[PDB]
Amino acid sequence: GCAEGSCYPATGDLLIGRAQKLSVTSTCGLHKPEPYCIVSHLQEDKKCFICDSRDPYHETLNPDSHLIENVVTTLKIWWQSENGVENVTIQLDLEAEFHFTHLIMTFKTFRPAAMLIERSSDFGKAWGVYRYFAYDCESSFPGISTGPMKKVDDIICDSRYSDIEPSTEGEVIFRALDPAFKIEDPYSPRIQNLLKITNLRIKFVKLHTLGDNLLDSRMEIREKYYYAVYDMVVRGNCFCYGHASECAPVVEGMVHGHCMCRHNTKGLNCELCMDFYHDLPWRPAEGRNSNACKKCNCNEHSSSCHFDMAVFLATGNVSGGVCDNCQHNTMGRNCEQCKPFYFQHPERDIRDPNLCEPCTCDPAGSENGGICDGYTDFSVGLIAGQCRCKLHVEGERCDVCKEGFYDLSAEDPYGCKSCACNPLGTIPGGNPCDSETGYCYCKRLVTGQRCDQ
Ligand SMILES: *[C@@H]1O[C@H](CO[C@H]2O[C@@H](C)[C@@H](O)[C@@H](O)[C@@H]2O)[C@@H](O[C@@H]2O[C@H](CO)[C@@H](O[C@@H]3O[C@H](CO)[C@@H](O)[C@H](O[C@H]4O[C@H](CO)[C@@H](O)[C@H](O)[C@@H]4O)[C@@H]3O)[C@H](O)[C@H]2NC(C)=O)[C@H](O)[C@H]1NC(C)=O
Ligand SMILES: *[C@@H]1O[C@H](CO)[C@@H](O)[C@H](O)[C@H]1NC(C)=O
Repeated sequence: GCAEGSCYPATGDLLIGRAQKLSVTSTCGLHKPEPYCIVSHLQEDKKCFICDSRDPYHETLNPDSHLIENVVTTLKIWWQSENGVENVTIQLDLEAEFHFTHLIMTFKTFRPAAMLIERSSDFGKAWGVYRYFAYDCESSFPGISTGPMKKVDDIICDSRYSDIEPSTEGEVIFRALDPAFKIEDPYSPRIQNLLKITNLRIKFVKLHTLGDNLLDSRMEIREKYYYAVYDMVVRGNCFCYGHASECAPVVEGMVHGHCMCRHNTKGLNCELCMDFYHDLPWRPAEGRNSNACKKCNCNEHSSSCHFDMAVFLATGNVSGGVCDNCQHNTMGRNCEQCKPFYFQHPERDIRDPNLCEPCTCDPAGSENGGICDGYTDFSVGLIAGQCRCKLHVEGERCDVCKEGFYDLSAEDPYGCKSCACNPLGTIPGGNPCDSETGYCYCKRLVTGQRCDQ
C-alpha cells in the first residue's frame, strides 16, 4: 500500500470506455452503400458483401456497419476503409496524460503494406514518430534506418509485421521500451519521452495489391483492397510517480486519468508538493521509500513557504524550506527572529503570537535609530531590550542627559552637549546644571550660564 512505500495504479486498455475518442480518415459505407470482396489464399476464390456504415452496428438490425468505434473489444465486428484508398489515419484522443506500454492491432484483411505510428504529449500540437513499418523499408520509407537500434529511442523501420503471408488475423505490434534494452534510470528524460502520451496516431500509407495496379482501375480490382481491423488494444496506465495507488475519473475495465495522490503530493500526476510541504525537494517514491513532501516549519508565523535548493544543500540536505510573509513582526527563514525595533520576550514561546515586543528606546538619545537588542545572549553581550545609549545619555530608554550635559537632541551623535560648568564658580556637589537649559547652578556672587562671570 501507499501507506508503506511507493505504489502505482493498475495497468490496462486505454481504449476501453473511450470508444468515442477514435477518429478515422476513411470508412466504407458512410453515406451510401459500397460493396467489397474478401480474397483468400492467392486468389483461389472471392466472396463479396455490402458495407452499410451509416448506422451503429447491431447484430439483428444493421450487421454491415464498420465504424472505428468497433475496434474497442469487450462475435465479429470491425472497421474498414474505402476500397482502394491508400492514405488512411486512425487517431486516439486522451483527456489526461497517460503512460503507454504497447499497442496490438489485428487486421482482418492484410496488414498494411507500409505504415507508421506517431504520438503527442503536448495535446495534438507537436507529433513524434514512434516507428515505421514496411515490406520494402527502402522504397516506401527512404532514409529511415533498418538494421539494429543504437539507442532505446532510435527511430527505425521494422518489417517483421509487414508481410502478407498471414492471410487474416495478422498482427502488428509496437513496444515503447524496446525489450532489447535495460532501462537503467526509469524517470530519466528519455525513458519518459517514450511513455508520455496524450494522443496516439496510426498512419497507413500502402495497401497490398498483390500485383493489380489500383491506378485508374475497374471497381472490380479495387473492391478487394482495403484496411480492415478486428480490434486493437492500447495497453498503458495513469502515471503518478509512485505517489498514488488508484486514479479517479477526470464504467468497467476503464483506465482513469486523475491521480488520487498521497504522500503530501498534489497534481494531476502528483509531480508537485501539496501546499506548505516544501521542506524537502519533490521526489518520486521507490521501494518502501515514500519520499513524501515534508511540511514547512514557520513556528506559526506564516503558512506560505517555498523550497530553495541552495539552502537545502547549505544545510547538508537537511531542510530547504523558507517561509514567506512572516507575520507578527517575526523574521528569518522560519520566522524565528524579530524584525528590528522588536525583541524576543525572554520568557515567551517562539511560537507565541506576541513573541516580539517593540523597543522603548528614545530614538534621539539611542544609537542605531533606537534599535534594541533583538534577543538575549550573554556570551556576546545581548539582552532582550537593552538600548545602546549615545555617549552623553543614560537610562533604560536613553532619554536622559548624563550629569554635566544638556539638550538631548537627536540631531547629534552623542545626544547631549556639555554644560561646560566652570569648576570654580559652580556650587560643588550633585548635578551642576539644568538638563534642559544647560544653565549651571552658580555660587553666590557668581552669574552667567557657565558660572564663569
Ligand atoms: C543533496 O541532494 C542534491 C539534490 O539532488 C538529489 O536530491 C535527492 C533528494 C534526490 O531527489 C536525488 O535523486 C537528486 O539527485 C544532490 O545533488 C545532485 O546529485 C546528483 C547525483 O546523481 C547530481 O547528478 C549527477 O550530475 C553529474 C554532473 O552534472 C552527472 O555527471 C551525473 O551523471 C552521469 O555522470 C557520469 C557521466 O560520465 C556517469 O557516472 C553517469 O553517466 C551518470 O549518469 C549525475 O547526473 C546532480 O547534478 C546534483 N544536483 C545538484 C543539486 O547540484 C546532492 O548530491 C545531495 N548531497 C549529498 C547528500 O551528497
Ligand atoms: C497520401 O500521401 C501522398 C504522399 O505519400 C500524398 O501525395 C497524398 O496527397 C496523400 N493523400 C491524402 C491522405 O490526402
